[PDB]
Amino acid sequence: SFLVLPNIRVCGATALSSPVTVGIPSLTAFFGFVHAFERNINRTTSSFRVESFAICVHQLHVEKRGLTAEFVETISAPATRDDWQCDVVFSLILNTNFIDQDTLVTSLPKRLARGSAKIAIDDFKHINSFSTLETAIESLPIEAGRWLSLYAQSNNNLSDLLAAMTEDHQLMASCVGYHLLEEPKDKPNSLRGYKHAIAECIIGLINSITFDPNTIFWSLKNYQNYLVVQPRSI
Amino acid sequence: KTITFLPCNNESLAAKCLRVLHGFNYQYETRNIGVSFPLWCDATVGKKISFVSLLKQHYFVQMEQLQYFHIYVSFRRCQSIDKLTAAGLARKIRRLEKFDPSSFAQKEHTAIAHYHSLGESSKQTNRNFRLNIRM
Amino acid sequence: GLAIFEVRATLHLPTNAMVRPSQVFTEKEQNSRVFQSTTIDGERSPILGAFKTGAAIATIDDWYPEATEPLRVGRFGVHREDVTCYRHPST
RNA sequence: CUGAUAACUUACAGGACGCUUUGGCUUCAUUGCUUUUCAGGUGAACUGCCGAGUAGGUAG
Repeated sequence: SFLVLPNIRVCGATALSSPVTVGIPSLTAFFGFVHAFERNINRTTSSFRVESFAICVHQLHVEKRGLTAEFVETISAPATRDDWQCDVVFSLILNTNFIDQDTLVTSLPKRLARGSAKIAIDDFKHINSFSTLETAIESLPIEAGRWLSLYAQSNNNLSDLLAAMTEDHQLMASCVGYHLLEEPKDKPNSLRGYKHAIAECIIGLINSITFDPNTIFWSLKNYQNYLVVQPRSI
Repeated sequence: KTITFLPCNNESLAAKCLRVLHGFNYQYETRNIGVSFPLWCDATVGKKISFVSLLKQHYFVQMEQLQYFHIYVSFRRCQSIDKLTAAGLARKIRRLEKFDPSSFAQKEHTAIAHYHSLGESSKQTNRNFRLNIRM
Repeated sequence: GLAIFEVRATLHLPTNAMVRPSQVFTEKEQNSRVFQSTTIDGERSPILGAFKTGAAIATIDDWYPEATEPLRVGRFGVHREDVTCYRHPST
């Protein structure tokens, strides 16, 4: 069982994946897009439970579009910040636990890191579910792309990062997970009534595969100290 | 009526239908009824034969009992095409003697436009000919 | 409820005429007018932004106390033509 | 359940004036393409009449 979500054209995303890197959005944001799609189907079919996912990126285009904030209370605008935005077009393949077209469309989450995520109506035909990996990757259109595996080789430093960047220019650092500063406790106000901790961004290098499967499929691992969206092989 | 052939050769089967139309016209001495083929295509005469102005003759009744039968434009015989064969060129010179025969010469280049001969024979003699029929 | 619309326009301009896309907002440390853009096929192309488009659908507010022209819907609904605030909290 | 939730960057504009690239020039000697080769379906759509007829008509 494999489910195919093709052509998720996102208009205005954050290129700020970290307080450090500007480029493709943090892989935790791609995980939030998948897990909110997992959580919307559980209203109707409550046993769905996505295990992993695979990302096929076309067409980044990172730009310095601005962001006009609204007026705040003595009424003026707040302080201004340079804004980096990007326009990701990608096909998402998810490994389902085990569905109508009307259920798959209305359960799509409508944001991917602050950006309007949409599928065209003429691409609603290509939301079919497949049982093998070969038939799913032959099914999707927009053939040129990358498949986004993690680069696992000894980057303990920015000089270790930039040494990998100058060898292959398209190597695309981003935010991969979160690193806790303190163990989660009970706070008087936390977003939706859970334990709150204070974390920091983890930067990893992101490869690309011509296309074996465990290098591609990303999933969220939970450790006591930190949380990272890893591929299944690593 | 139109007789449509459904079993083959449309050449040597439409020529048999005209021989029955031939022998009918000397029993009764009538020349009114004519013949035409709606499907007169280039490849073949066709599978359709119609008479305008025969089905009570012994040929059409016995052929009806088997599985195969059903029971503006002008179709005329061109006997100038019978003269274009080299046996007919020698028939033409024998009349003109009855005189240098070496003064004659062949055409060496002739073009013929869609002659559609149906093969038949004579019963008065034992002799064969063709039905070179055009539009 | 979902309700997708796909809108497509067809503008017949004069010969060789101007188009006016949206333009960027950046901090200052020579180019005085920089357009917002995407990549369509293999080329750059002017766009008219997603927040700019949503502000045009939401120009509804003609119920402020001296209403002539409809304003963009928001808190203490501001006018950016004349730098004022209709629906100021003193009202 | 996404460094979450919300987000209009706008207005105006004349790059212009002037301009000699030129002089000179040897591509040239030699040369064997050869040997051998079945296009066949022609039993047949004939024999008379008319006409001054290599024209043109018709009989079985």
